[PDB]
Amino acid sequence: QSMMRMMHSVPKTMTAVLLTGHGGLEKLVYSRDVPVPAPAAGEVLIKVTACGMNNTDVWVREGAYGTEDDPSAVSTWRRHGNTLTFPRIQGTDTVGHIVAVGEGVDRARIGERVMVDFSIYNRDDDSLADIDYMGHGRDGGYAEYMALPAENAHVVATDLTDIELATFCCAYLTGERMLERARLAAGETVLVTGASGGVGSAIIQLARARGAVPIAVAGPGKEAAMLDIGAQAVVTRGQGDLAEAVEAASGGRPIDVVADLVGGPLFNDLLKILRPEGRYTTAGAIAGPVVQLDLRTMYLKQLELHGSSQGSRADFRRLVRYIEEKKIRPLVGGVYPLSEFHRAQTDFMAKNFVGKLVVVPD
Amino acid sequence: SMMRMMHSVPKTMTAVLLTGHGGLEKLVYSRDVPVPAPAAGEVLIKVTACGMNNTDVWVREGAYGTEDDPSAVSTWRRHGNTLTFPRIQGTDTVGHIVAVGEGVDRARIGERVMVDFSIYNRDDDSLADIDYMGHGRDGGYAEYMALPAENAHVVATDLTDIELATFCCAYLTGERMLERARLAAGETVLVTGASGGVGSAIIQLARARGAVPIAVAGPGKEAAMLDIGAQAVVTRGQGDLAEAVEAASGGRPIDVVADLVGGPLFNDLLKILRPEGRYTTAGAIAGPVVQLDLRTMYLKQLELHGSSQGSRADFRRLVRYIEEKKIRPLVGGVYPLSEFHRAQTDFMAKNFVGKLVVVPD
Ligand SMILES: [Cl-]
Ligand SMILES: [Cl-]
Repeated sequence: QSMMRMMHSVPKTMTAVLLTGHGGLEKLVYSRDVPVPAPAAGEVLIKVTACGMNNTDVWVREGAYGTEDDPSAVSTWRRHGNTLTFPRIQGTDTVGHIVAVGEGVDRARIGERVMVDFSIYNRDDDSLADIDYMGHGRDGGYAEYMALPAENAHVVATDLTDIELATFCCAYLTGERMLERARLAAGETVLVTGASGGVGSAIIQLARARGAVPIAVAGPGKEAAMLDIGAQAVVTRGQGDLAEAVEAASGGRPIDVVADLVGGPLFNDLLKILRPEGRYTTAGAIAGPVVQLDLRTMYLKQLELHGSSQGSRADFRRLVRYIEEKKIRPLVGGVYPLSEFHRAQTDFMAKNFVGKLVVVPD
Repeated sequence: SMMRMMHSVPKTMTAVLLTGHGGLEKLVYSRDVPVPAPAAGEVLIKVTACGMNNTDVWVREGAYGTEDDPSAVSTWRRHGNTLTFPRIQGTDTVGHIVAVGEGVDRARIGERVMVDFSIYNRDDDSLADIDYMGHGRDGGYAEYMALPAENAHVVATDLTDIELATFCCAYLTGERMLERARLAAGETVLVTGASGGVGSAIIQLARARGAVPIAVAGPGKEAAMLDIGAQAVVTRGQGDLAEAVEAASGGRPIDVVADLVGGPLFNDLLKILRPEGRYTTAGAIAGPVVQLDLRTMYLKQLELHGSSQGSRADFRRLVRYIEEKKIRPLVGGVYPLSEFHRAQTDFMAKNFVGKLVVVPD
């Protein structure tokens, strides 16, 4: 109810799931007396109400990004500026309520429901060369409270639940950038692999949002779900030749863009399917990331391959705008209490669900 | 005199024939090849020079492979085989119009022309259905060649016939690479296989456009690279490349990599490229099949572009570059058509700089 009580209900210690080093789930410790951060100059402090799970959670913990010299070495994604320090609270897709504010900040902001932009840009221009993110370079949302810069706490003009709002920021920002890098236009066709996953699903929605035609490549039993989120046609990964199946599901239209989230043994086939002068784009490869590329296929077909992470401020604004105009919708695949993080991430890794899993403090 | 000229054009000629896929025994020097009659909209030229390109060798070998098998025997056009044997190869053709076909001005006879090897196959500027002369159609390794009239360009230059046979395939390819990588004035390009055709072309073309080229080349080729406009030269076989390039540039970042080598250099090239950088290729002489770490591409926000040949607009610009003397010919050797096996043996070993030229006789 009251704003004053809220301001003074903020405890000195809190509950949080801590990442304590690289390795397996046992490296994630549920702790009961972690210092509540104090908002520095230009920061707010939010009471976390929801936080959405992403692949980067898992890969950062495993150290599964490899290095340029050794693709199987353990490393965080930030290969050249390691800002990961242990213990670290992970969690990128944070929603909460501002309960405290730091030095330069308007005290009128207290009480606001905010969606966190997880991005640390590290530049004033629109370059993505030095990016980092909350949950990697700085503590994230798998805790009861989180500090973050005021500019990053967005008030969204929407009637959605805190949980619903927590589904968007990492995967949909990443989705948008991919679609922007590939220059996907109204009326074009995008083939989306890993379509039932975080980014996959988002791209299907974001494709629709900009007037494009998505065709999902989905696991067995996930077809009807892909249709539900706006896919034009679905191709089941299991059986058949992919190229034939894509041909039939497309009804003949050539594939302008491939959005790949799987990679691995699928990669070469996607380059085969892609129309000449077509564009390939990726921000993750779950199957995975080291592929055999026949340069000749790339240049005889006049192809572009694009790799992309996260997104720009303008991309984020557009995402906020999409949420507000309801051009995309939240996909809640399940909800887990913070106290049951191990169960949450096990379920997360299995991927026997659609859309996104959300972690709530308790 | 005028009548004499209508009938003085021989009915047979000599030409090097590609008879099938294989080694050099597939190139038969033949003295009795029918001289093509020019069809509607065509000219017939007396070839005086023709430049050598990697495609000659690769089409001969069928070393393009297939989508399903990277090492199957295959010509470059994997989805429309217009290569029929015997074929006369040779892309970079210069000559003199001796005859004109059905809808074409008689006045053109006597003109000195540079052949545009491109078969566009579309009205628009899409390269999706391209072919070339010397592959889809007979090329310039012959005394005479027929071609569409509009692909026969009178260039406004005092350049020698041999000099002019330096440009069209490698420089069109290079232009497109730069176009596809969006290389802007002030930006730095790292060019590998820099002493070869496309390599050298890109060095010149980057300067033509205000960019700063850094050459990666063979041992003892530093001086030749500087002479054709390279800012700095890195010598390929002496130390870590990233460190060498580091030292070679001002420490300044690499915006674009133009790669014609691939193979063992590929992953290294991706390391060196600045985040948000652009990689562009049209051939990989040291190995076209490479292991790519998608993580490197996506964490670094990279683009990779594959490109081949170029557009009509790209070609017009090339002519302009030649006329305005913004680029110059790099003749590395001239060879007679009768000694083709020697010419290609030299061509394949790359112990030269610039382009190799085959003159009939
Ligand atoms: Cl990955
Ligand atoms: Cl190649």
